[PDB]
Amino acid sequence: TCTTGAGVTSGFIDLATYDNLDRALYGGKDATTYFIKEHYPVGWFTKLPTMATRVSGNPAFGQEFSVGVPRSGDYVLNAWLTLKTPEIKLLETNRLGANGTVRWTKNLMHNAVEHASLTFNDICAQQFNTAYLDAWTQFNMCEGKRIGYDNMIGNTSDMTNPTPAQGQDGARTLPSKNLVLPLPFFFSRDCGLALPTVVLPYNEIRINIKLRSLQELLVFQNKDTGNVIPISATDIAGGLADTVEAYVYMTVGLVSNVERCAMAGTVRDMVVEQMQAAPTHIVNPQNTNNVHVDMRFSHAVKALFFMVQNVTYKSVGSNYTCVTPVNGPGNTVMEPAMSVDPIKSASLTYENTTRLANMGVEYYSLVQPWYFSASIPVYTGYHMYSYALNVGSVHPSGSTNYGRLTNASITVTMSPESVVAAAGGGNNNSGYNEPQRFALVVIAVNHNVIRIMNGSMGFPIL
Amino acid sequence: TSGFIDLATYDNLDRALYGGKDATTYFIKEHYPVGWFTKLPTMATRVSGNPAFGQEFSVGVPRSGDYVLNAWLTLKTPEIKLLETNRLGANGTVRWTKNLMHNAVEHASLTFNDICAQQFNTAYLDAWTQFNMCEGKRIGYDNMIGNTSDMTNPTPAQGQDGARTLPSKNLVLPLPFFFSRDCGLALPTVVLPYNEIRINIKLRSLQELLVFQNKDTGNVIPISATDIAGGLADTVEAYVYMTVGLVSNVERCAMAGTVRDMVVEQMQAAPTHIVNPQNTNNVHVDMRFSHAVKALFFMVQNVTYKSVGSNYTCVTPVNGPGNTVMEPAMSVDPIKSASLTYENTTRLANMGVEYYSLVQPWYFSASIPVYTGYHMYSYALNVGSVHPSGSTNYGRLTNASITVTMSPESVVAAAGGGNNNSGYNEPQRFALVVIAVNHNVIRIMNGSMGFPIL
Amino acid sequence: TGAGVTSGFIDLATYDNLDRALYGGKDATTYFIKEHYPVGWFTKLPTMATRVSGNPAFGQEFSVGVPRSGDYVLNAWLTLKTPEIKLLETNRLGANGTVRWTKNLMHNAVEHASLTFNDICAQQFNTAYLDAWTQFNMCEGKRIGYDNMIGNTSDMTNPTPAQGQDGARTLPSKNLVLPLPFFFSRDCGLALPTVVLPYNEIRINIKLRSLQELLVFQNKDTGNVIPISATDIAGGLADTVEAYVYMTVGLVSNVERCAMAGTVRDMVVEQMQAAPTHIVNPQNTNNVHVDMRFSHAVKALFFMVQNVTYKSVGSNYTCVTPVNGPGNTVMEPAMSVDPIKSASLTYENTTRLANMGVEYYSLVQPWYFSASIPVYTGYHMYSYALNVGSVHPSGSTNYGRLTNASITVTMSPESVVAAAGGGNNNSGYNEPQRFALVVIAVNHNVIRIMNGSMGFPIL
Amino acid sequence: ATRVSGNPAFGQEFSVGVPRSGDYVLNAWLTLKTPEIKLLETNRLGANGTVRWTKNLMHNAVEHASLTFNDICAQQFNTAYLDAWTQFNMCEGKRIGYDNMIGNTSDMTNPTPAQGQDGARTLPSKNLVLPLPFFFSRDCGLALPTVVLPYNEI
Amino acid sequence: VTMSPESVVAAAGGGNNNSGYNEPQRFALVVIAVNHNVIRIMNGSMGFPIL
Amino acid sequence: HVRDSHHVIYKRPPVNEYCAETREDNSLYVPEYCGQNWKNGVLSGMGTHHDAYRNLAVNMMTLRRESAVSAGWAHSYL
Repeated sequence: TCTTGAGVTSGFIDLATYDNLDRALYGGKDATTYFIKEHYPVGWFTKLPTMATRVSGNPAFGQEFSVGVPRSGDYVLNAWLTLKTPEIKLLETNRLGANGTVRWTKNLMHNAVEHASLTFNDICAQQFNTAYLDAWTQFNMCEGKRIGYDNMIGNTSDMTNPTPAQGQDGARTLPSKNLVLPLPFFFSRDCGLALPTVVLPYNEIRINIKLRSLQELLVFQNKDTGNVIPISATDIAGGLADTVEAYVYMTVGLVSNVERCAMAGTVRDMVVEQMQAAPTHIVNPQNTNNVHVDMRFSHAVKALFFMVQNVTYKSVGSNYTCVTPVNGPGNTVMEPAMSVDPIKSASLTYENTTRLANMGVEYYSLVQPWYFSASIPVYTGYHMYSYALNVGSVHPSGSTNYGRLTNASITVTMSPESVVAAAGGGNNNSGYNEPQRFALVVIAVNHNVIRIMNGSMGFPIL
Repeated sequence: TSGFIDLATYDNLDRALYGGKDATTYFIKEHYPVGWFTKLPTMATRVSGNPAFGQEFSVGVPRSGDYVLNAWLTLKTPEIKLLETNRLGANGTVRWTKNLMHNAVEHASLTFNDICAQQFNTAYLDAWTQFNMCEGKRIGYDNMIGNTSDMTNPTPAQGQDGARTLPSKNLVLPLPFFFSRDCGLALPTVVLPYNEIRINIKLRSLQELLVFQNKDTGNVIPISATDIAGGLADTVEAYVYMTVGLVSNVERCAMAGTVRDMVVEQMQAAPTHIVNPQNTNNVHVDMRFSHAVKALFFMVQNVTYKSVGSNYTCVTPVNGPGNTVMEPAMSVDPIKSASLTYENTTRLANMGVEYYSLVQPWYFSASIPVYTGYHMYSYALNVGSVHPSGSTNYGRLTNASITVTMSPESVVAAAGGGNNNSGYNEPQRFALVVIAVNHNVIRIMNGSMGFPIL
Repeated sequence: TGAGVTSGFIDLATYDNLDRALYGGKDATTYFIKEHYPVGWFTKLPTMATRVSGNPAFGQEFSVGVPRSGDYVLNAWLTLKTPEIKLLETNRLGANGTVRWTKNLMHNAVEHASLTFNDICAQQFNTAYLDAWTQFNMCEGKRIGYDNMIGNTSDMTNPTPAQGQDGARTLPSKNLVLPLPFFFSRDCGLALPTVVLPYNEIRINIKLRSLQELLVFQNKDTGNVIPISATDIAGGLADTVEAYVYMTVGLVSNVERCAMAGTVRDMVVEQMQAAPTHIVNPQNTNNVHVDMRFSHAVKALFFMVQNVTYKSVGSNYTCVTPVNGPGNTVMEPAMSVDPIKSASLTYENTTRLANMGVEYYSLVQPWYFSASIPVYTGYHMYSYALNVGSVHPSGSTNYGRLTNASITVTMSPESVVAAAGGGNNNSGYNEPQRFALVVIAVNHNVIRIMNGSMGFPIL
Repeated sequence: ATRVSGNPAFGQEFSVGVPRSGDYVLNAWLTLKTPEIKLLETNRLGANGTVRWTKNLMHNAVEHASLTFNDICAQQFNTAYLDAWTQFNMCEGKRIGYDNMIGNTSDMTNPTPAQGQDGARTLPSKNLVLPLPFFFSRDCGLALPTVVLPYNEI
Repeated sequence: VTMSPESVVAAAGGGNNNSGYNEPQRFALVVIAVNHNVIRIMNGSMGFPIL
Repeated sequence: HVRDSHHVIYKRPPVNEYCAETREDNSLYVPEYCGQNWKNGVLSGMGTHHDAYRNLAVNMMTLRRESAVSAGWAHSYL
């Protein structure tokens, strides 16, 4: 069955094939070769996870608590929050009676977390919130880990699946399990950026986390008409346990004695990325369909993430569409018949001299993520404009600083679907049965420099 | 404190691996300055013709920047409304062809002044986007070029129960060019004042852009203007955009007035070969490529109906319940085996099709195709990498051939006789197409560009 | 409408101390100018693997010699042609019986796959290592390709009833391919110097498992598993199989080969170690502590609990065996959670890692120190290194001078109740279940090439 | 010549290596012993049935017979090539002898009825020999230099 | 190759008993070639230079 | 007290034999005395190696692309 021409000798023809182009692309005394890998020594170290101690307050829904960074280590390069969700048990004595279902809000994590801040002594270094978390997880998500992430932060087709009352066919109870959320910080962004706790003494490091009330975490959805009303303690069995079991873990690493001694007593300069959120602007599309928002930023902005968010019902969150979700067949939430991002076009202006014309929404939706990001969002909304070649790269890229820039504004032109969904009149299970309201949020990511010297931290650029 | 126990363990192997005064360390990232620049999208001036389906129009790229580093085309789809007066009558549905974009584009060329620089077409587009598509952006890609279960889903006539109409939404297609492949490769517009870089795009007629299927017998007939409501518009709305970046004055002054050499990737398409499996089970194709080829993509396309495109399966897709489009059970790649011959000696034996389908993409590509067909062979370790790698210079080679042994299912599909909605209700015709991806060198000097080797 | 390209000048004009610190400078590397350097001239091509003893057969070990006379070997895979399955009406289960290929047909029937230099075994892996590595380091985009190459293509794993029933489909006999993960196949930088090894005979030994266990014979109603027999299916159980081994070789330039000829080279390689499996009975106690004994600088640990109730079913790390579901498809029972509830590591009675939750190992560790996250229950991993997939060394602790260490696992009430029987029909745990703890360790080693041979200096 | 791969069986293949520690190789032949065949009265055709060996028993059951040189297919041949070569390059006088070696003895190719019929003849089990036409066997002047080639496994 | 009337009538069946074509007959054309080559012996090894 | 398993015979079949240098064919191709066996037990397995074949292939190719146009013009067409 062997073939006469087949064999290793057939590669002699390819080896003999050689011309001026071949000797220009390949060859040379100093030309590097594959099949040989150079080996160089690296540092000697080790790592292990440690519980982070609690200092201020106690974990409770609707309250704020602080967690201190443990000492006795050398570098900290990780941080995550674990939380034990309570158990939900709907009752037939609720106000809606039979026509009423309860479920967890979409994206349980990124929710009940806001104003998460890192503080050295008494200064804030950076602070994020739900919109920034959603934008980051939609634009810089490595594939393959998406399933694990959607399993660790909720939306596992169990928390978000509506469950009817105990007197109906669906008697399923929402499970009480634990969920983990990594905290995106400048030290967690890259391995090369870590806090030198060994040379940062007497300067307490705190992480402040504020949770949300339990009322704004459960969506009490009407089975028939798709109307949302706030939840109450008497509606469900057991009650609403304000206190919750939430822990903060982080990874610390130890280095060699000679390396620690060498790095002790030296000035350190680090390049970090922070975020600035413009105040929310309430939009009324009934009056006008064009909205101008002025931005006041300070440092070299990397990208602007913007999206208009449905704010009709405070219970339901992370709904940047134009129509609120409604209950569907099979005790599963279904996307309404019509739902598009309310923004139809956007533009930028620097005291006239419009830099970016009235371009289409699909541009920011697809083209910019396709070219200057590591992923493309799978949900409607989340528009982005990046001044840099790569958003996710820690190394600085093309950017402009708004400190030397004059007043800058962003103009948004809405859509006929948005203006018709703003008013009510929708039939049952249409999502827009009640009048709808929207809000616009703008977030910018900028660069900054942190200097560590003489056991103190600060911003030399100021 | 428990980490000290691990840190204490230090053997000869650990001394060889880690440690040392010159050993690099983590947690300390070295920082180096980068260039100062900015970027912004721009329009593209139109120099000849008008955007119309089935016509060819040319666009001059906007110079007067510093580095053009991108290119894409945006188009506005028309509105489709099926009437009750169609030839198929009640038993008739109209839907956009699979992969609406990557179609209606052939001989898409980038030319300098009056000399062609490179070109591509639908086969190259499909092969590249099926072999070098990173995940995460796959949803965005197959959402921005159609394939959204709305354009491609069948729709009955207006009088029937299905009153759905095909939406008119804009679509975008990145144009794969040598400057768009990598950031490090950009056109030196500041260095090229004399050259007049231009881009030519030829569209396709709406007759073959729309699939007119029969609900019962699963047959395809060409569409006509009178069959649909409002007719068809020859003119279409489309623009071309690209990204232009500006550099600092000192850097551009220092870089101006010098000679530079760049490496680029071109496309070479061998002429298609009509295949009749009813007579012979073997098909030979001669390859006449010149430059140092890096990869070869060969595939067999069913060409029974001009409306359906990008179908590399022995059986055409048919209708399906719920107003969907589905492939029948007998839907597999027609190629059974392939081999290559270099001037009377076989470099590769008659090795199986599954090799080219899976093993080669697994080792020498960034992705594996999710559809049937798409057979490839790469002479380089990494196809997606722009840096030169393993390749063979076909210029110094004599005639080379590729032999494909077909499959019994392809043979039986070539004959009709299938029942309703079987796909092969009519005799089937196939065409073998081979595309080659190679390297080249472009020299920039005296405010002009050319090929020193050619 | 807009100012066009002129809008970039007002942006370029913005420049302050921060921009001087980040951008600018007389030595800043600019983009849009990619420096080009030459690379070595070479070529590559596939090749057969020569057969040296007998023919491949199920349940037997066969050896294949590595084809020499090349310059480097950096790729090897095995092609196996599956047989044809045709259930009959004379089976014991009769109407209430279905036959289907086991989950992960590949990674099964390939155990103790070993690479030996001369007559010294250099590497050896098996099903647990293959499954863990594939689940933890599967690059996305190739997932569909892998689940089409190695089986589980919704055709082998779909149950087919007997001929008299409505479902009379036959399992297609399509060839499958399995790459062999070896030290030379890990990266192109590490390639076997075939031309430099004239005094060695490199062999690869593959042990194919018996065909009887490769087929799952499932009761339609009660969800019970019984071994298959030659009388169940038509034709019979063919012990002999038609399989080959393919390899990829490369050729380099004469100047390079002569320059690198006659010199001593040190290489860093990766291989696995497997601790013996331990049968676990959660009825008596829910806490199990197992000693760990490994030799070299370990880098990664994968610990799992495998349901070993039936030999036919493989790669079942859940606590409940899968059962036949509606639509002639395998359906995962609702009550199926990984038996591991908590785990910890102990160093000579000094707890290095506390009694953390199972979700930690399941999700947090892969999220931070891996390129992928498992999509199935089980697959618990702890890595001493920042990046598991990186061939370059990272954080690792050697067990050579480390004293006795232990791993403690605490099971779950679901596992406790699944160990006992009492399950109803189509519940998976109708019969009592049995569990086996398995641990795999991945470490580093050094191989020296000198005088036309190979050896381990560190050992 | 010692065998190195597989075992001799119908439907499978085996590889036999050329013996080493020699100086030249100039011949090659393969010997095989035929089994015993005896028709049974309970066959499918009953009484209306006969069994016989196919014409030219040898040159059959030897297909894709190949010679390889340590990495490459040196050459190969099969039934059609053997038949054509022996019909077009037969030295008369040896024709009867070669036919006898390959079969065609009117004892294996003559059909035999079942044991219940008048013809109770059973096909005998006599070993047969087939030369292997190779380039080193075509002429005496062309031989394989085993001593000169120590880097190949023929 | 041009066929023959005997071949085209033997392809169809209908032959009586012991005629040898009771069932329909099918045929396959086989073509083989005999050629030349050159082998080289050097450096304790052999191969085909022209290939 | 120490052991390695590389090899013990030095340079009789020199490792660098595939390059271009002086040859050693006078020893391993002929037995030293009558009764001595043949020296091919592990060396066999590396076929068509040595740079001579590669150089011969390069020399044969050299200019085939430019020389194939004429070829038989001086032999066939009158």
